[PDB]
Amino acid sequence: MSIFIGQLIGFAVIAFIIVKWVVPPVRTLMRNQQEAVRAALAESAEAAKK
Amino acid sequence: AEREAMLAKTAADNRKSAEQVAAAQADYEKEMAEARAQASALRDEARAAGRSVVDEK
Repeated sequence: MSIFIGQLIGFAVIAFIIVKWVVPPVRTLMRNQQEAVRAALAESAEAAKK
Repeated sequence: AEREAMLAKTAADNRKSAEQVAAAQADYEKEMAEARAQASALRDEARAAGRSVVDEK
């Protein structure tokens, strides 16, 4: 099962790289879209009140 | 589709609020001017009638 250990270490490296580099930008994109839709909802409510 | 409709209707409603307030003061000024003109007509006709009465007398 030595190859199993090697491929597990490879997957650990891949996951570390993902969490370090890729996850933050995609999280930022999701947050930006969520904030945009929330702001659109708030602005629509404000416009109706106005 | 619902979100796009919400955005378009919100923009249209902001424009409509602006246009409605604008028409609000427009009609307010128009009717105030109408009332002032009617008051001026009242005064002018009263003055003319008094002038005719005094001239005849």
